[PDB]
Parts: sequence; structure tokens; C-alpha cells
Amino acid sequence: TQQPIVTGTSVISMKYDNGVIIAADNLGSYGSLLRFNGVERLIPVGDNTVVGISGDISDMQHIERLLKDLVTENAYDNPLADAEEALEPSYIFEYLATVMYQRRSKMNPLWNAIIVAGVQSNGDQFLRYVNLLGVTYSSPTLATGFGAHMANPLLRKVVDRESDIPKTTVQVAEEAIVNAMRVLYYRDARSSRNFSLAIIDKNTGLTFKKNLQVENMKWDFAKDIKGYGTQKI
Amino acid sequence: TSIMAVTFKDGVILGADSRTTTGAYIANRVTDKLTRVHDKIWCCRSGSAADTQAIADIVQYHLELYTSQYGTPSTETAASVFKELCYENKDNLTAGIIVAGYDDKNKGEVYTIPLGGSVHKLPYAIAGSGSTFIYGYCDKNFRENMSKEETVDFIKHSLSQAIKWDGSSGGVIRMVVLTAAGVERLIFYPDEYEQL
Amino acid sequence: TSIMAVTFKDGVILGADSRTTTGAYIANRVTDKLTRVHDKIWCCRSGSAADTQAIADIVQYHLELYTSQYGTPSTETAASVFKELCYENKDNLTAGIIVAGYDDKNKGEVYTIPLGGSVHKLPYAIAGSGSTFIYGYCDKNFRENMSKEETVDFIKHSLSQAIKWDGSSGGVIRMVVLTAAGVERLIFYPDEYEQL
Amino acid sequence: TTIAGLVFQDGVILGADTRATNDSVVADKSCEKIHFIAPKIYCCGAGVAADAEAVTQLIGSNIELHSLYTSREPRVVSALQMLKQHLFKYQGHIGAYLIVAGVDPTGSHLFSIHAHGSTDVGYYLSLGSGSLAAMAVLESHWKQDLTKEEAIKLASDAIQAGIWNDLGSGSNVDVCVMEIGKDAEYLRNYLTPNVREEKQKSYKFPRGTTAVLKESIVNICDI
Amino acid sequence: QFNPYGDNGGTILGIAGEDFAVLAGDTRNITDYSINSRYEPKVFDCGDNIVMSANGFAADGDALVKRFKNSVKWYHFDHNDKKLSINSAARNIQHLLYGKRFFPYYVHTIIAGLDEDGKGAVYSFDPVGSYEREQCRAGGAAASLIMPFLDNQVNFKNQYEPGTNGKVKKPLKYLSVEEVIKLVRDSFTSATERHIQVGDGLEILIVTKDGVRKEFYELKRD
Amino acid sequence: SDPSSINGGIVVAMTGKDCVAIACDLRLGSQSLGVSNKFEKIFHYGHVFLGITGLATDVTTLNEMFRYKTNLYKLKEERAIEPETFTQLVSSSLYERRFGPYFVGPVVAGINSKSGKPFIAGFDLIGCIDEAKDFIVSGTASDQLFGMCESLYEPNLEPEDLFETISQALLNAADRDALSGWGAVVYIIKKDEVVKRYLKMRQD
Amino acid sequence: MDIILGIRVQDSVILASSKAVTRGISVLKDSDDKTRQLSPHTLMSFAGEAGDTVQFAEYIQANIQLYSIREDYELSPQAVSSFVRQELAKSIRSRRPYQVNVLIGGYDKKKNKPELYQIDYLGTKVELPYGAHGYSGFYTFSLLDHHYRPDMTTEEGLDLLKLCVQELEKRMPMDFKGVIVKIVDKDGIRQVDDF
Amino acid sequence: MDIILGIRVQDSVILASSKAVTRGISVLKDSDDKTRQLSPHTLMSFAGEAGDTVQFAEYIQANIQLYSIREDYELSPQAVSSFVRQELAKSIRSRRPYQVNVLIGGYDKKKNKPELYQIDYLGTKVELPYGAHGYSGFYTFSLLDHHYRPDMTTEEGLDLLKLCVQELEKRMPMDFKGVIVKIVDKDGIRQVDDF
Amino acid sequence: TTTLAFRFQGGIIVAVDSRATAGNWVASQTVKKVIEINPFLLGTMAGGAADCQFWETWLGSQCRLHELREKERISVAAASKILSNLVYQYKGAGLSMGTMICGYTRKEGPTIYYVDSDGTRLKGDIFCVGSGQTFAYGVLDSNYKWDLSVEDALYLGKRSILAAAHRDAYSGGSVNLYHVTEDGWIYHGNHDVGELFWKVKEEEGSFNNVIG
Ligand SMILES: *C[C@@](C)(O)[C@](*)(O)[C@H](CCC1CCCCC1)NC(=O)[C@H](Cc1ccc(OC)cc1)NC(=O)[C@H](C)NC(=O)CN1CCOCC1
Ligand SMILES: *C[C@@](C)(O)[C@](*)(O)[C@H](CCC1CCCCC1)NC(=O)[C@H](Cc1ccc(OC)cc1)NC(=O)[C@H](C)NC(=O)CN1CCOCC1
Ligand SMILES: [Mg+2]
Ligand SMILES: [Mg+2]
Ligand SMILES: [Mg+2]
Ligand SMILES: [Mg+2]
Repeated sequence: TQQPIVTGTSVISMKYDNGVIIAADNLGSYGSLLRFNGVERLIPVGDNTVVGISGDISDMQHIERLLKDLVTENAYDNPLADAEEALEPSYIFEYLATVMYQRRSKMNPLWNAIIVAGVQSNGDQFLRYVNLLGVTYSSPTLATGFGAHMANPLLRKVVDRESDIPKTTVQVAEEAIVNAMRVLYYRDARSSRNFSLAIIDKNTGLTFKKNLQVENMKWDFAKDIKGYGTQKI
Repeated sequence: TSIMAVTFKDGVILGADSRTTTGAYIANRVTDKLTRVHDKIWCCRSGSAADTQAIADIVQYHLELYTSQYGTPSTETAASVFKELCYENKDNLTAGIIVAGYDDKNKGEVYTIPLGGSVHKLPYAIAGSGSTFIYGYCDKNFRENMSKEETVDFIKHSLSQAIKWDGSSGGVIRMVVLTAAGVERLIFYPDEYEQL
Repeated sequence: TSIMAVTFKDGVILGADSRTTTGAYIANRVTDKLTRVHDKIWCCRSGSAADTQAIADIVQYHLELYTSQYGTPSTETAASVFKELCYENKDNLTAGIIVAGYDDKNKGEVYTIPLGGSVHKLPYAIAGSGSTFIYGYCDKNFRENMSKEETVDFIKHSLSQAIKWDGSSGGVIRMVVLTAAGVERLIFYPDEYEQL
Repeated sequence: TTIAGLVFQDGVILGADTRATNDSVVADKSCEKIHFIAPKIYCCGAGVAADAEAVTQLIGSNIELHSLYTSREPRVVSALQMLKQHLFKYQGHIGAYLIVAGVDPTGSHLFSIHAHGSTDVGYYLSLGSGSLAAMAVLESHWKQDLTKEEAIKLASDAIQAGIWNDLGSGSNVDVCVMEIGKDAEYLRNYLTPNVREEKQKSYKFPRGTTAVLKESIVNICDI
Repeated sequence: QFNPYGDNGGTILGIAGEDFAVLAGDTRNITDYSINSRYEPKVFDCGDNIVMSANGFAADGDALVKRFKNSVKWYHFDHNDKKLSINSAARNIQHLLYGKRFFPYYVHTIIAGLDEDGKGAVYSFDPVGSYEREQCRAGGAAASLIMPFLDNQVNFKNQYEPGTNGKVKKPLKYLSVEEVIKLVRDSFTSATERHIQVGDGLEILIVTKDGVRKEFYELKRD
Repeated sequence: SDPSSINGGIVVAMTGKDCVAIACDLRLGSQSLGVSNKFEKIFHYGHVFLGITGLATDVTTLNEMFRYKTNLYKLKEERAIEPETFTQLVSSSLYERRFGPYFVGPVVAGINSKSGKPFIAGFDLIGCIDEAKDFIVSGTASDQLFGMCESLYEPNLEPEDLFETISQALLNAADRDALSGWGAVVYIIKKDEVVKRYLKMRQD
Repeated sequence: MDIILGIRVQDSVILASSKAVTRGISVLKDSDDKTRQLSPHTLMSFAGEAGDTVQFAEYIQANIQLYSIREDYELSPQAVSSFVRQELAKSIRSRRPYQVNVLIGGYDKKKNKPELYQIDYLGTKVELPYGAHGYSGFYTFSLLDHHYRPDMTTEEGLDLLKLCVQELEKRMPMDFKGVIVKIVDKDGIRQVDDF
Repeated sequence: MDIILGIRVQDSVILASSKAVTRGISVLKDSDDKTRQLSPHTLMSFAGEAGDTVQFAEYIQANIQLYSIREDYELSPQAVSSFVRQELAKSIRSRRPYQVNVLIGGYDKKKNKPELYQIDYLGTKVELPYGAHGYSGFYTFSLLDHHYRPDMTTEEGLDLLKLCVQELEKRMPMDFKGVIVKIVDKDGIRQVDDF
Repeated sequence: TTTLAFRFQGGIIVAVDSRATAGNWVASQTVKKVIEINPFLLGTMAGGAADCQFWETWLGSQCRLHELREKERISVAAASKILSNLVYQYKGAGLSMGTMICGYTRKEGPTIYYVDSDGTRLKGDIFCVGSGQTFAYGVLDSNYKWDLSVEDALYLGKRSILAAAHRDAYSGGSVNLYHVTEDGWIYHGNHDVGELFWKVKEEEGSFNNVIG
């Protein structure tokens, strides 16, 4: 049993016709203090998987090292390490899900919420969630923390069920993710403007975008708002 | 919350961010924390929103009734009414108020009233959760008898840093200028102050 | 406590105040918080004095044994050993350590290790109770590739403000300069830094 | 609860879902959360159901008497001030969260009120367990100078976001439109996206299925 | 303090017919007032013509099913590919659950299939492994809503023959698969209306001598 | 300790075609001990019927209180109180005890004598009104009653059909609750006749 | 105070109440009468917290005796029980409630019927053929469910009561030092001196 | 378990132990023998937490019986009491201590003397002319202080014990259902079947 | 729960109810509270449902192993003590169990041993265990004699559970009856309380407190 110290906020994601998108801001908060402004919380594993992590950053860095060590270990005595025996999203997830549930069962959890986004060998979209309790679930849209409350409603308007996935292009899906990140910047007190976004496509592969910024922000209406009720100046 | 009031040559300027939070959710991102108790006596509010609004509404009532009977009240008088309410109800209030006002006799004055209900007259004052991060900055950069443009920059730069480090602070930087000339409202958006 | 490490053109400088408190009593007013784990790898300690000393003594042992076998360890390697101890014993430790070191290949490097046991490589770092008061100041005044004299002034001015506002910080400002030239100790007394 | 309010060109609009909950079970599938204060002042309620209902009725009663006394149309700021002073007095123990909106001689207004007595001014607001789902939609789509047709769409969308994505909220969408120089139009069951599907079977029993011990006529009349 | 348990909501329902059995569950997964997924399967084919669901805390439910599926695999290895009978499966599940008596799997478990005479079977467990064979059982959040209905409609409780005064009970009958599925669908439609944690979809697994068949039906998404 | 489940018991009400039905169990207990098997929970003030579950001392106290209030209403108004008005009186009376409430789950049932319209309503302990078209449930087996009502109920049932539906809803819900049962009473209410039936049920 | 029983037969009500008064370690008394005559045909037995029991009983007694003088008339058992219930129902929301449970056994001279009311400290009233307070009912209700008939004589009621007391003496941990038995009928209230 | 008494007279030790076994609400048994014969001239009565009492007694019995077979010799009462005390003194600092209090009454065949040892669950041993555990001693020690003499016969010891039991039956709240009495002398251990 | 077992002239009567509860929720009305260990041994079960089922099933295994090793039927004393020693190891951990181990052997005659989860083990003629024990005791102790007919003894055990099923909120469902003799145990049926209650009321003229 511990308490999280340095923390990362929402990770958001969705499936589209040919793949998956995942995104997360670049902040490490120390309670209310916005302490570390350059923290990468999307961690790629090979060229077919991105693991997005929220919660405790020390435990994130531990998980990052486990995944790095997992790639090394898979390559050992494996002539097909960059081909038919490469790491799949489903393998990487199940490993993490095992660890998360084991750690909660020893009453010493890894204080995180994790989304594994990727594309499988057969082209199938992979998107699954796991957290500090070992609770797992999949859905066309997934989000952690504030993202669950705010991003999912917006992303579900694009992909409301399984049958909406083939009808959703990468442009529409990315647009929805970028809008969701702006909404979270308006409304989450432990979020930041700077974020990273990753697209894993079955045709074009892994596209990792760094140093994105929330833009086209509406603040102009603020000038007219005066007082808290009766004040006119 | 990040709030400050700064005296300068021509009078006084109040400054505040616009963020209100319920835990980590931003309940209101465009809040007006600069609130009028009299024509040229304003206050910056921090602590419980319910408590500071309730106090500010009572003070506005007291000064309106003061004005009907005795003419324009001094800034010292306004600070004293704030103090009386804060001190006597200290067990039931979470209110940290900065009172700022312009007389022609006294010019610009700033009074800070922290949690206890004590009063402190100061050249400038900073308060709210985000103030902790700018004590160092404000002490080094404050000068007495600054110009209007210098004092606007001093507040803009100060609250910009407070906003940057405090999650509880953010949004627009509102300011209210109090001089002989009158009352001027200023607003500064993220795209302006973030790049400072 | 007020501690910081700052990279600059020629290498890195560590800085600290000298106050140790048991509640409000100053148990030691001349404490040395800049502590040597290797020839040109030092650390600044904050948190429990017992814990940080116990950790620092173990790291010095590990790096001494690293040096016997594999030659001079990198600053990254030193930070990793600190992290390993802090992270794995997070339930039983209150330690906030800044690791600073000079290689000839990597030049000056600074790693901060807060309570959780996470690692963060940064151009400069600030920590301890008194750091809260200078986030605003340090962000506005830090530049990359400063000279030695500029970096000494930056630290001196920064910790001066931290000392001024934090009761837990105070005494002398100790500094340790890490360059190719060697290791230089600096000390600055109250009568010097208070009047800045 | 998902309640919301937003302003448009020459008016203000309020929205609300129709679900009430007791622990994890639904207490009401069709409850009216948009409340009457004056002919052109309405109140969305969330929180403790009896509290939000009682506090709006009390202030509505006192607003009516004030209007009669002064021979004026009541103002939204009066309802606001009366609600917040009452709620403050009770220190949050009356757990009512309210969005107050209306039209009066001053113009159109939109406020929120919390249980402890704090008030906010805004162009778009949401409260209740579904506020985050609703605010996500409002932050994505709200702009200045909305038409009435766009405003009803956006308000209903904001409530729908709560209905679908929040377990606290559900059933139907109630709307009230308050426009300048016009009668306020109250639109209960504006949307009905959650009608129960037809059942597979009829559970109507054969008569005499239940075993009875006694029968008697009850005298309900006088004398 | 760290709380190792959670509540993922949902509801499940087992009904035993004459030569078949059904295990139904809603596909919604929740935490607090958030929907995690609208389609997260909760009822699993475990091999050997046995279907299983462990409703409650989903992490413990997945862990248990995973362990039982593995128990079936090792039963084959250790006993010459012998078919694991539903009664034997039930006793094995008792030991899996009681093994964690002092740090329980926070789930209500139901299994369904056919007994060794080919008749429909449903077994029902508490979190620490107590179990019994039943003709009828609902489990989870809305179990309190659904079970009285099943007492009435499956076991004909409080129902009498008309005109007998109240002295000849409605005689017990097996229901057809078509009749059971109607009662399942109405149970979940009803439970969705009044329970906030029930909704989105209904997935029914039907077990007969021929194997395991699936049926899916939409439920209200509010 | 929890005042709403010391004594136990249930009330259910339903609407039909030109009729309403209200029903209750007969148990009064002290937690596990069954004390009385004749504790009726349905009362009437003229043609308006009130069921009350919860703490039994408050059930009795509120019955006496609403008898008092409706008697004075009738003397002043020169007419019997109607269900819609009585509902508001119940709500008012409960909410005036907001911070020291009666631990009860009242249920109003009746037919408006002027419009002929069937009417039912339910309340929480502090007076929040639920005015349902279909049905209202209350008591220690309210979850069970919700499940029975939500599946068994259909609209516009004739009086003698509605009797069967409400009876089966009550009986099967009570049998799944330790603190309910021990007998049951069903009132079938029409515009100018009311039939009261005691049900045969299991006595455990 | 521990055990108080009540049984209503054909033509009378019989109240049995334990004689022990225990303060923690010691049994201070073994002949305590846990009852007050409220009126000539109405008897109230009581049990609960020390002090509160007698204070409440004597308070009720004084009020009913006051009523009797004012109106020159005996209140019905039903009326006395309703008065007592209201006083307890008032009490439960007080600063310091009366922790007292009572049985009221009366003969209604108008209706020519014995009546037994059981009221707990919350003000929970029930009319019963037989009643008990505290742990007594756990043992004695199953007996009374088996052996009771409404048309029993007073002698049969006493024998049925002996069977209840024997069961309590066998299975209860506390020594309650036997019971004082009192019969309430048309002729008034009398004590059975040998039990 | 409630009352265990012991009295050492001229030529014997008399142990009296209550017969009731109560689990909360009900008296499950009224004939329970709260004693074990450790050796032919040594008897141990016991009282304390449910389960622990019998488990501890039978464990001590097995160890003393084992000693007797190994050495073909009976340990003195003093030696048995010291063994028992050490087991209880070891127990008190365990993960889960034995909550058991005992009396050990024995006849030392070497010294031709009766001996009574009182040991509590902490391992507090004392040799006494008369002893008791729990609330028994509060009533019975004042009696024994008054009436005891060291040169009393076994019959006088039993009469003095009747006076102790009568006092306990009068003043204790719990019904302990009488006592089984056992006498330990030169001839061994026998039960007094009428008491 | 209401379980009883008593000794009489014609052997042992064992009667139990059939209800299981999770708070005030009635979890089941068809539960088996008697475990058939062998043709001469029965166990009643009250307390934790899992605890009872698991450890009394386990007890049956240990009793089977005894007869394999010793070529002889385990004694009632020995069987009860295996279970009492087991629960004693778990003392404090939170096991909840109350059981009567009832059986006949040639060396002992008919024997009943009460065993519970706080380590108590008692031999005796009459026991009632569970939330409804006090109600069963009321009826049982009043009509108990050593020399009832097997028919009368079976009825009294049945009637004593019925009494408790009625009054105790947490007891009910149905009554399972057993009779233990020299030759073994004999099942005497499942009797639903919803039919038995009314049958007994009419024939006996009892339960005059009820509206019938
Ligand atoms: C359900 C939701 C989505 O939370 C809404 O907030 C809804 C608003 C209903 C209300 C709106 C204005 C018109 C009148 C209807 N609220 C509820 O349904 C409310 C939820 C709730 C429950 C408890 C609570 O405790 C602090 C806060 C909010 N439900 C109720 O009030 C129900 C009917 N009653 C109770 O839960 C019992 N009360 C016992 C006394 O304490 C208060 C709750
Ligand atoms: C019903 C009565 C009157 O309590 C009986 O004692 C009854 C015996 C039923 C049992 C007999 C042997 C066959 C299987 C059924 N006991 C229960 O119903 C029992 C009551 C209970 C509850 C909790 C408890 O905690 C230590 C002890 C006793 N009910 C249960 O065991 C129910 C079915 N399950 C639970 O309560 C859930 N468990 C989860 C983890 O902790 C244990 C409780
Ligand atoms: Mg200092
Ligand atoms: Mg919803
Ligand atoms: Mg029942
Ligand atoms: Mg019962």
C-alpha cells in the first residue's frame, strides 16, 4: 500500500477503420503543483503497439523498463523477432494485466491506469484497458481518469458501437481525439496544453507525433462575464 | 486561485486569474474574482466561494448604508468591515480577502486579510494557492511608485507564473485599475501571457 | 530546506542552505547538505536526514565498488542507483534527492528524484520546502549555457529568496562547482545574500 | 442528474434529464427537474431531490409575493439572491444544486447555485453527476449568437451526453426556452429516446390464481 | 488506504430446462457512475459443455474463470481426456473459491450445462465457495429484482389452480427453450429499467447435447 | 440500528382501468424476532388510501397525524380531501421534519372523485414525490417489488385482473425478504366500491 | 429489568414479571414488583433501564389517576395504551429518551373483554393474545404458538405460564429469581401469591 | 466457563466447579464437568474462554500421563503445578494465548499433605488454603476468611463449601446450574454425586 | 438457521430448516443443512454456508480414511473431535460453524456431539443451534420425554423446526427430517413450511395468533 506522488492525468483513445489512435498530455503533477512539463506518457513497443499510462509516474517508469526488458527478452534465441515472432499488442497487454492483478493481490499495486493500443498480425485493431486493480475491459473508445468522464462522451458520438468502426476514417478519428484533448485542457485542473499523439495503422504503420499543442481555444466570451450575480461593472 | 493587489503612482491595480475548481474539475474557467464593494473600493476573493461571496455581499451592503449616512468610506474603513466579519466568524469561515481602493487623499491603498481575520496594510499583496510560487518573484521585481504600464506588466508576469505552476489557477488574467481617472477593466488571454 | 542544481556552459553547480530544524528549533544552523557520492558526482539532500544520509552512504559504497570494477560511473548511473533505493523502499523513506555530476563526454547533468522514486533529467532542478517560493523566480531567470559567475548569481539570488520566505531554510548558502577544472567549494554568509 | 443551461441570441435555454435514483435503483423515470419560479424564470435542480424541489418552491412563493408587492415582473437576480442566502444559511445541509435562468426587464440571465451558497455567472453551465458529459458537448459546440434552433439542439445534445454516458442520468429530455419579448415555452418530454421495447410475453394471470382467506367491503363514504 | 476490491456492476441469470440450460448476462461494465464498456462479455464457454460467469468485481471474476478454464485443461491431461461433469466442475469451483476464504474472490458465480443424465443443470456459488444445484438463479446487482420473478415464473410459486380455493398448487413443468429465452429477455428488460448498472446488451449462452449456442439482444443504453 | 429495517414490511400500489390497488404485508418484528402478524400498514382518510412502511412507531404516529389533519381539512373545506392534495400534504409534513425525519416510506393511492382519474404516489422519508403512472413500491423488499412490478405489470388491467397481478407481486417479493410476510392485505379500489382481501401466504 | 410476560385468556389478562434486581456484580433484591396499577382494571408491567422504568411507570400512574378523579370514570385499556404509546413516541426524539418497555393488561368493562397491549421504548404498540419484552419472547413465543387457545380459562392460562417460566429457568443464563404473577379480570387486579 | 472453587482441609482437597455451559443467548448444557484427572492423586479444574479451556486441560493431561508412563512414577502436585504454570507463562507471550484459569488440587503421597494451587492465564501461581477464579472469589473469600480452619475434616470442608455455593446462588446474576464436587485425598479422586 | 438433534428411547431425531440468508435477503429456501457422512453418521450445519459445506465434506473424507486405515467405523466421539480440533487451529481467523455430529456405533450407542467454531465440543442429549434455536428449544423442552414413540419424536422434531421457522425471520423454507437407529439413519422427507404450517394449524389447533 502506498499513495501516488508524481502523477499523470488522462490517456484517451479510439478505434477507426484501419487502426487505433491514442493520446496523452506531457505533464507530471505533484499534487496541485504542475511540476514536470516534459513527461512522455505514450511508450511504443515495437512498430505495432503503444502503451499509454496514467497515474503514478515512478510506477510508469518501472513499467516502461519492464516493456523495454520484454523486447530484449523476446529477441533472445528468436530468428523471427522482427517478423512472425514479434511482440503483439495482445501479448504486451496480457503481460501487463497479469502484473497489475498480481501486484494488487499482494496489496502493493502499481498505481496506474493503462491503455494498450495497437494493431495485430492479421490487421485487427487492438484496444484494451487495465488498472491498479487488474480490472480489464475493451471498447471502441477508451479513456482514463477525467477522459472517461469527458472524452468518452465525445468519442462515442463518432464510434457508438462496433459497426461504426469501418465508417470512421483516420482524419475524423484524429479530429475527435484532438478536440477531446482541448476539452480536457479547458476542464481538467491537472492537465497541460502540450501533448503527444500516436496513430497505429495497419497500412501506414506507427506514426508518433510529439510536441502537439491545444489550439483554436475559445476564451473571448470571458470579457463580458462580470461578478457572480448582481455586479454590472 | 491566484490574486494580487499592487499600489502604484496613480493609484492601485487588482489582479486575478479566472479558475474555480471542485477538486481537479474546473467548475468555472472564466470566473470573475475581482469584486466591487464600492465605486473605487474593490476586493480579490480566495478560499470558500460561498463564504467570500456572502462576506462581500454583506460588506457592499454596509458600505452602501455608510455612504447614505456619512459619505464615501475610506479604504481603511472597508478593510475594517471585512476584518470584523472574518475575525468574529473565524470558526465558520474560510476566507482570504485582499481589499484595494483609491481615495484622492490617501491615493492607492492595499489591505490583506488572511484566514485568522488579522489586517495588514501593505504596498502590494498576494494571496491564493498560486501565490506561494511567486513570493520570490514579486519581492525581487516590485518597486514603489511604478507607472500604470509597469504595474500591469508586474501583475501580468506574476500571475502568469502563478498560473503556470498552480493547477488550481488558470484561465484569463482579469485586472481592475483604480485611479482618479475612474475604473478600468482589463483582460489578458492565455495566448498573450503564456508566452511571456 | 532549499536545494538546487543548475547546469551551465562549463559544467554544473549545486547549491543549498544550511538549516536543519526539529519543528521550530534549529538543530543545526551550519549543515552541509551538499554531499559527495563520487569525485565529480554530488547530491543535494532533502526530507528525513536519517534516510537521505543512509541512502547517500549506500550510493557512495555502490559507486566506489562500481569504480573498482568498471571505471568512473556516469551521472546517469549514479541517479539510477539513487532511484533504485528510493523507488523500491518508497513505503519506508522520505527522501527528495537532486543528483548532479560532471563527465567530460556528457558535460554537466542534473537528475531530480522526488518522493515517489521517479527520475527526471532536467537543465536545472529545485527542491526542499523553500523551493515552492522560487518556482516563479527560477523559471523567469534561468537561461541555458550561462557562465560560472552568472550561475553562481542565479543560485545565490534564488536561494536568498527561498531562505527569506521559508522558516525551514536559512543560515549560509553553500555551493559546489563541478567542472573539468575540478571541485570548488563556495560559501556565502547572511550579510552578503540578505541585502540582494 | 444532468441539468444544463446556455444562452442564445435573444434568450436563455434550460435542459434536464428525467431520472431520479435511490442508491442504485431508479426511483422515477419521468420527474420534472425544470422548475417554475416565475412566468419567465425557471430553475434546473440537482442533488437531494426533496431539497432542490422545496427550495425552488419556497423562493418561487416568495418571488410571487414580492412581485405582487412591487407590481413588477420579478428579476432573475432576486431569485438568485434569495436562493443563495437561504442555501448559505443552511451550510450545505440543504443539498440542492441549481441552474437558474430567465427573462426580465433587465434582459436574459443564466446563473448556477451550489448547496453551500456560491453562485456563478455563465454563458453555458451544467450541474449534477452528468455535468462533465454535458460540459464536454457544450465546450465542443457552444458559440456566440446561437439561433434558437441551434440552442435547442445544443442543449438537448448536452443533456443526451449525460443520459447515455452517465449512470446517474437517464430516460427523457426536458427543455425550457425563455426568449426576450415572448412567452417562455416549457417543453416536457422534448426527446423520448428511451421508450421500453414491447415485452416478449404477457404475465396476466388466470383469475383465481391467488389464494384468498377473506373478503370484505370497505365503507369509504360518510354516514 | 488501498482498497483491493471494486464493483463492476452487471447481472447474470441461469435457468435449467429439461434437456437444456441457459446462462445469460448483460454486457455492460461500469465503475461508479461511468460506463467502461457497452459490450464486455461476462459469460464464457469453458469447454466440456459447461458455461460460467463470475459477476461482481470483474478482475476477480476474470481470474476465477481463467483458473477454472485451466482446471478443465489439466483435468484432461491428468485423467485421460475424461469429460468434466457439471457436478465435478462445481466441486472444483468450491475449492478454488474457498482457497481464498480469507481474501475472497468478490464475485457471485453461476455455472450451467447438462448433468450425466442429460438433464439441464445450474449451480450457484457464494464468494467463498458454498454452492448448490438449482433450477433457477440470478446473480449480481439486479439479482434482488430478478429472482422473485423467476420464483414466480420458473417454479410457479404462490400460483394455484383456479377454483381449487387455494389447495392445489400450479403443477411444476419444464419450460421450452423458447419460453425460457422469453423469460430471460423480459427479466433483463425489467432489470434495465430499474437498475442503473444493468443495460446496453444481453448475451445468452444456451447449452444442449449438441453443444453451446449464443444469442445476443439489445438493451437500453441509458 | 438502521431505523428503516428494524420492524420490516412492505407496501405496493398499482393503477388499472378505472381503478387502483394498494397492498401490504402484515409483519411487525424486532429484527429477527417476529412480534405481530396483524400489523396492517394501509390506512384510509375518506376515499384516499395511505400505505406506510418503515419504523413502526412512525407509521402509527403518521397515521394519527394524517387522520388529525384530514379531519380538520374536512371540517373547514366541507369536503373529503382528494389524492393529489393529500400527496402534497404528506410531502409538506415529511419535509418540515427535514433534519429529524420520520423513518417511513409512504404510499398514496386513490381515485379523484370529480375527474374519476386513478392516482398513485410514493415518497422518500423527507417528502420527495414520485408520481407514477404504473406503480409504486416501498419497504424492506422494495428491490424485490420493483423487479416483480416491472415484469408483471401491464397498463389498463381490469379490477379482478389487477388484483391477481398486485397480489403475485407482493407475495413473491415478500418470500425473498426475511423481514416481510406473515400475511398480506390487498385493497381493490373503484370509484364507489372498495374490496379488501386477505391473502393466504407462507408463514415463515 | 429482565423478563416480563403477558397472556390474554378468555376472561382475563395474566402478567408475569421477574423479581430480580441486579446492579452489575450483585443481585441487590429478589422480591421486586415490576408493575403499577394504573386504574382498578388496568395493570402495567415494565422493564428497561434502571431508574427510567419506575420513573416512567409512576408518571403514567399519576396521569391516569388524575384523569380518573377529573372525569369520575375509568379510561378503557385501549385509551390508556394509546396515551402510554404517545408518551413513549414523544420520548424517543427527546434529549434523553425513556429506555422503558411495557406491557399493559386490562379488562374493558364496557366490552367485557380482556386486552393485552405490548409497547416498546420507541412507542411501537401492538394488541396481542400473548406478549413479551427483551429475550423472554425468544423462548416463550414458540410455546405460546403451540399451546395457546383463545377460549382458555385463567387456570389453563397460569399452567401455560408455568411452562413458559420453566423453559426460561432451564435455558436463560441469568437467574431472574422467579416471577410475581398478577391477574386482571372483571373483578379487578389480584396477585397470585404462590408461584 | 464461570465458577470454580477449591478448598484444602486437613487430609484432602475439595474442588467445586459449575455445571452450566452458556453460549450467548442459551444454556446449552447443565451437567458439564470442568475438570481433568492429571494423575491418580492430582485433579485440575479449569475456566476461561470456550475451546481453549478443554484444549489446554487435555494437553496438560496428556503430558502428565506421558511422564507417568516414562518414569513409572507420579509427579508431586507441586511439580505438576510448576509445569502447568510454565505452559501458561509461555502462552501469554504467544501469537494467540490460552485464556484459561485453573485450580490444581492434589494429595502429595510423599509428604502426606493436601495441596491446592491457583494459577491464572498469565501464569500467576499461588499455593492456598482456599481459592477461586473470576467473580466467585468476590463472594466466597470473605466466607472462607471467616469460617476456615486448617484442621477441618472433609465433611466440615463440604459444609463450608455448601455455604459458599448458597451465597453464590443468592447473589450472582448468572444461573450456573449447581456444582460438581470432587475430593482429592490419599485414596485418590472421587466425585460427590449428591450436592 | 434452525437445526436440532435430540436423543430418545428409539434413537436420535435430527431436524433442520432449509433457509440461507445474506443479511435480510433470502438467498435460498432449498438448502441442505444435513450432511450424510456415512450410513451411521450425520452432521447438522449452521453458520457460514461455505465453512459448513467445506469442512463437513472434508470431515467425511477424514472419516472414510479412518475406516480404510483401521478397518472399522469411526466413533462419533472421534469424528466430532477431528472437526473440533480442526476449527480450533483456525480459531480467531473468523470461521463460523455450529454443528451436531449425530450417529450410532455399537461401543457408544446413539451419541450427539455439539461442535462450534470457537472450539467448544459438548456431548449431550438435546441441542438446538442457529438463529432460531431459542424457538426450537421452547417447543422441544416442553414436550420432550425420554420415551416418545418414533412417530411422536419425529413429529416433535418437525414441529420444533416449524415453530422456529415461523417466529425466526432467518429460518424457514422446509423441514428435513432424519431418524438414527442401530441400523443407520433414515430420511423422513422434505416438508415445505408453506404447506406444513397450515396442515399443523388445522390438525393441532395451534398457531391461534395467525389469521387462518
Ligand atoms: C439522480 C441525480 C442524477 O443525482 C439527480 O441529481 C436527481 C435530481 C432529482 C430532483 C431534481 C429537482 C427536481 C426534484 C427532483 N437526484 C436524485 O434522484 C437524488 C440523488 C441523491 C441521493 C442522495 C443524496 O444524498 C446526499 C444526494 C442526491 N435522489 C434522492 O434524493 C432520493 C429520491 N432520495 C434519497 O436518496 C434519500 N435521501 C435520504 C435523506 O438524505 C438525502 C437522500
Ligand atoms: C440462515 C442461518 C439462520 O443464518 C443459518 O445459520 C445458515 C446456514 C446455511 C448453510 C448451512 C449449511 C449448508 C449451506 C448453507 N447460515 C447462512 O445462511 C449464512 C449466514 C452467515 C452469513 C455470513 C457469515 O459470515 C462469517 C456467517 C453466517 N449465510 C451465508 O453464508 C451466505 C450464503 N453467504 C454470505 O453471507 C457471504 N459470505 C462471503 C464471505 O464471508 C462469509 C460470508
Ligand atoms: Mg529563514
Ligand atoms: Mg446513462
Ligand atoms: Mg419472509
Ligand atoms: Mg420466519
